[PDB]
Amino acid sequence: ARLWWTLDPSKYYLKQISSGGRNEILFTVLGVTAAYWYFGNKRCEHYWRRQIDNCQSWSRAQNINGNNLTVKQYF
Amino acid sequence: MFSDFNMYEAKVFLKAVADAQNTFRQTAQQENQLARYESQSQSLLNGSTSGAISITGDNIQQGRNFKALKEVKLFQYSNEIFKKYLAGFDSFSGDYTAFKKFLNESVKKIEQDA
Amino acid sequence: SILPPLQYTYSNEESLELLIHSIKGNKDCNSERKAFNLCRSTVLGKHVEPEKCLDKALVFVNCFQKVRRDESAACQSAFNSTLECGKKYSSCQSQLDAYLNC
Amino acid sequence: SICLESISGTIKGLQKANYVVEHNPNLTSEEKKHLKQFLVYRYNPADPHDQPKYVSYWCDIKKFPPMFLDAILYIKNELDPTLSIRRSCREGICGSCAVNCDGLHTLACISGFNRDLSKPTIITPLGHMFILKDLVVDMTNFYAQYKMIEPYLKRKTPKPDANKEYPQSPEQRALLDGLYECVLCAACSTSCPSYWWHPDRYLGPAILQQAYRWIVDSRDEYTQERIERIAEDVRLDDCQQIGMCSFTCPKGLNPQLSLKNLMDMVKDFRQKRIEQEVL
Amino acid sequence: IGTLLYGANQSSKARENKVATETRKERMAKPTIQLTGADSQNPPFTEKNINDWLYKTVSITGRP
Amino acid sequence: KLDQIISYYITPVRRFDKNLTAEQIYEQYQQAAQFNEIDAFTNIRFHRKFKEYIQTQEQSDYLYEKAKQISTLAQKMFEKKFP
Amino acid sequence: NHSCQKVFEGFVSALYDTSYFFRNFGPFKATIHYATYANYLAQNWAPRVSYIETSTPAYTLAKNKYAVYIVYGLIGGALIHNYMLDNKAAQKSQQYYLKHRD
Amino acid sequence: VRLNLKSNVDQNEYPFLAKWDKDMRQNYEEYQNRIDATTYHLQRSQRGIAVFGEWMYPRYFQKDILELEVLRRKQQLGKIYPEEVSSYTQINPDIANDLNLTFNAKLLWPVRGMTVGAGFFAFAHLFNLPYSFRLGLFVLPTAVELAFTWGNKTSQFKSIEFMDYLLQYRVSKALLEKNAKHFAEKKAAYQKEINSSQSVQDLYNQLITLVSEQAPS
Amino acid sequence: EFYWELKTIYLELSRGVATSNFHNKREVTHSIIESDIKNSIHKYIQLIDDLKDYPEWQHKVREEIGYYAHMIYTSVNHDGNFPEIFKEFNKVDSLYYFK
Amino acid sequence: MFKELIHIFRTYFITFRYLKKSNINFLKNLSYTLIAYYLIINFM
Amino acid sequence: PIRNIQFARYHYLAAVTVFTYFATRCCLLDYKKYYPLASVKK
Ligand code: SF4
Ligand code: F3S
Ligand code: FES
Repeated sequence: ARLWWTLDPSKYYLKQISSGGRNEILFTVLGVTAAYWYFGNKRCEHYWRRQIDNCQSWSRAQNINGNNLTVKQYF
Repeated sequence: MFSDFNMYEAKVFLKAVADAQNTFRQTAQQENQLARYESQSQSLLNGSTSGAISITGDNIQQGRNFKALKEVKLFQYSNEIFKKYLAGFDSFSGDYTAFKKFLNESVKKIEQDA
Repeated sequence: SILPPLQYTYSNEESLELLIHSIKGNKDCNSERKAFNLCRSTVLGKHVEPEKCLDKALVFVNCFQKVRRDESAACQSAFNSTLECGKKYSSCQSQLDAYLNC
Repeated sequence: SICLESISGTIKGLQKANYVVEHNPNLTSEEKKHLKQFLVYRYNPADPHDQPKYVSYWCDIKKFPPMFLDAILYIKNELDPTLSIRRSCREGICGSCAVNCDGLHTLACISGFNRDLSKPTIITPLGHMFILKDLVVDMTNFYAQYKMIEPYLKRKTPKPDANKEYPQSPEQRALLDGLYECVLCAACSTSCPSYWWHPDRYLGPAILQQAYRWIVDSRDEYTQERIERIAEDVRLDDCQQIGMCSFTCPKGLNPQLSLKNLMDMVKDFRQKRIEQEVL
Repeated sequence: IGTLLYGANQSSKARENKVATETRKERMAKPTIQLTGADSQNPPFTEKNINDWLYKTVSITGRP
Repeated sequence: KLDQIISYYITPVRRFDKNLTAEQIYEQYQQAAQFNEIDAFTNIRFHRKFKEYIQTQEQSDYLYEKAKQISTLAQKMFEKKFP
Repeated sequence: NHSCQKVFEGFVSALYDTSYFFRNFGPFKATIHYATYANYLAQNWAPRVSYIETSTPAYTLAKNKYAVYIVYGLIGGALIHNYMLDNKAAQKSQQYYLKHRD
Repeated sequence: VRLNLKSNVDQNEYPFLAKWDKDMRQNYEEYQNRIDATTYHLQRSQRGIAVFGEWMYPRYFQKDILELEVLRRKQQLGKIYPEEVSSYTQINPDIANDLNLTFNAKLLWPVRGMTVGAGFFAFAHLFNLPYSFRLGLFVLPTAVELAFTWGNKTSQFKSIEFMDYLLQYRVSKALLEKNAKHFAEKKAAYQKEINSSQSVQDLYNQLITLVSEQAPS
Repeated sequence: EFYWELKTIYLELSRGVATSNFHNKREVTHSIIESDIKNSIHKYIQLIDDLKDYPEWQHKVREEIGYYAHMIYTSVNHDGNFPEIFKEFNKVDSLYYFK
Repeated sequence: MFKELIHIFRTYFITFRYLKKSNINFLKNLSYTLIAYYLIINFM
Repeated sequence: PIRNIQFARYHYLAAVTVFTYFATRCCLLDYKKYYPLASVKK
């Protein structure tokens, strides 16, 4: 044709189960329950962060070989 | 709320104030670190010269004169000062305010004994 | 968990007062702030030689302390009115401008 | 093996032939031009040294009736007998002389050659179809297309008379009018953009019109079966209402309208497959 | 299968116990720390600091 | 949004006194970073004690200032004690 | 082509044999069949909110006439509760830090 | 802001610091211009409305914050010497690769992709296939290599960490040069009386811990 | 699978004849393509013969698979070894597609 | 849009006809899964 | 009878709009091109 853009849902994808409508209430409940655990951790982490410097938070660095990380003056 | 221009000006002023405080802290830390490094070098040289500490590459062992070490004397003096003044230290289980009050009392007692 | 954490905690009233004082300082001690920024712009004064810009930093800090003081009666009254308006905010541009002109 | 040489030749051969897009051989040597110019596509794929060699012939227009088929016959009877062309009706009824007459797919019998001696006229085969000879295309793919459409009256049940004509009112016979006049010239199909892209997977405009005529027959009871057979893959979905079928129809038909009707029936059939199938 | 899993867990526990015994021997290898007078009156042993003195030899004065 | 950005930017500013001067603030910053000999033994105990009492930068600064003052006093005492 | 056409044909035969073996190996084949069934269930029976209400309203279950409204209400309530919880957590964190800033 | 190109360093006593200052003055203008452009873009985004701004900002303005931070870091450190990068390889290898994919220091062609594409061409000339197909296959491995090369944003974080380490090392090294003359007297005697290559900072930590461990107290 | 092999052969035949195929234009088919087409024609004849017990299945197979055979035959000229390639198809199945 | 793009590919690109509808149905499902994953990730 | 046909159409249109917004960042543009062609404050 020359105009196929329509807003109606797909006729093949608009199916329904034999036990009623599409399984959506259970799926929405599962999605909401998962979101509470998910968007409850970022809220806890973001709002309970404190930035503190006490001269002990720094630790002597070490290379991948484990030895103390020191660079010579002339490299 | 306020104008965006005023917000930008206030942000610039606050950043400048923070940078000035950082510069002051950096100067203080640089002077203190230079002094500390000089003192540590002097102490290490004195300890090695006195036959009190034997330095071996990266490990150091107590020598024959380890009893006369200035570091040992400083550790003993720090222990004595903590015992005589910071009686509740490492055992004061009070809140932040209680710990602050205890620290203030200890500092006042130390100044009185100074 | 992407936004930077807060280091020093100030109350809402303290934040509003600091914002007002910073606006006043930027409108008053802008020359001192520019001097401090220029002295703290080179690599030396930035990281290597912090003692050089000490005088300019002290001048800027004294200017900021005098600005935040609001010792004048008109300045104090205007700051109190602006703080009241900002707390009502939980607009105010006229009050802020009136405080600035003091 | 021969891949690199083939690539080099095809790249250069296309490059060396892009400028010369018309060899335009001359039948003879002449100076005075009192004759119309016709470029006849000559392609005899029987000898190895033969390819599209459209020759420029000059002949008097008044020497024959002002018809494309008549002029072609005159040129092929006197000047160049080697030319071949399929034409039997000579009246625009069989669809045999369907050719590209001056940039249009039309039957040469019902046609008129240009009288402008200055403007040369070019005649070539049906286009995107295998060329058996000069201006002779092969409708073998199209003919098999007529076999897929089942263009025969199919009766699900018989009539009680068993000795008379099928009951068909004049309006019902008029439903098949204007679609049974197609001469199967394959001119609309040859100019159909849908068939130009998917000639195998698309029946074509003429085939769609024939299928619509067979389905819309009053006596035939296989309209639903015709819709089901047609509404498979891109057999009918290839047509996009371009409209070149009706403009290139020498019979005056409306293949675009027939295709629109068939598509509306197919779309309604999909809805009817859901509206009339539930319990 | 259950016995094999239990044996693997026991072998892991034995390795952990050997490591812990080596650590405890190293800690006890330190000299005795005197706790007399105020040091005995307010011992530095704290619940949060217990990990800092596990298997560390002290000599404390007091009344049992 | 703008207020939130302003608060985030102002969060790094140490809340000093309004009546205090630049010289006093710089001296207090210098007193915090004060070089002492006996501090090395005092610093370990002070940090161990304050590790459970530090949750905010302000509290950390206060505890560190108190510890530094005590360390400076102890260093003065040690200097007066062992010539 | 050439004698290398033997190599091409052998490579084609080896690829076909490998594909057949990987396809027809019992465990992987059963797993692929199960995966195809699961994909069909997931795609063809996706939780669409709109579906065919072919049955008469006298037989339509109220769960379908309220499914869209229930889902929309659940989503809106979840969003509102998340916003309220975020605001409450921010305020509580601010208060707890101000108490602990002392 | 408009720092003069001419640096007043002595260049005869602290050459490392002089070179660092010259490099900082050299690249200050372009870095400042890029930072100003980024800041103006950020301000314009903040001035936006609803889904176009002030709602997804700065959350959706993630690629701009990192870009601004990288630009500021590059402005702070004038020029990165290749020798210093290898030292940072002691902590993190492929730092040079990350910097090249992040700082556009040179041309980055798909070398491995080109090799893979030429490899498919060998089969294309063995099992005779169209030259268009051979070119498509050669581009496809090269295209995959280009796609996997560009867009490396975690490499930007790795390069930020490397730049911070390099800045810290340069700051420490510059401080060594300034006090080199003053500390020259102690260095000779310390080397003569202390046979130890480790830093005194960790050595002092050993002596303090030993005194806290085994001392008559 | 058989119909897809036939369609792939037809698409290979059409690919070198498309107007957009400037990469490679070969007038004469390669011996590999001709041998593959001959083997496919023999397989199609054998499969159609095996479908004798089911007239409906045989007719459906001739309609579906044979369409690609007719398309390939019409796309190749009848010269040289073309009769040797189309010896199996051009007995009865050719006339089914009017050939 | 997916069906229209598939038809356009099968119309102009002759090489696009070598892939059967079973792969196309797998292609459409993969595209839908990718679109859903991208929509989730932009909001997650 | 498609239940909630308006809801389905709205969901499809919103999905298309969200996909366009997220994939193209049309609403979140970069003004660094016009940054040089601007008047600086202060
Ligand atoms: S519909 Fe018209 S153009 Fe098409 S084949 Fe029939 S007569 Fe020819
Ligand atoms: S031009 Fe094509 S769109 Fe249809 S009516 Fe004709 S077949
Ligand atoms: S001769 Fe048949 S239509 Fe031309």
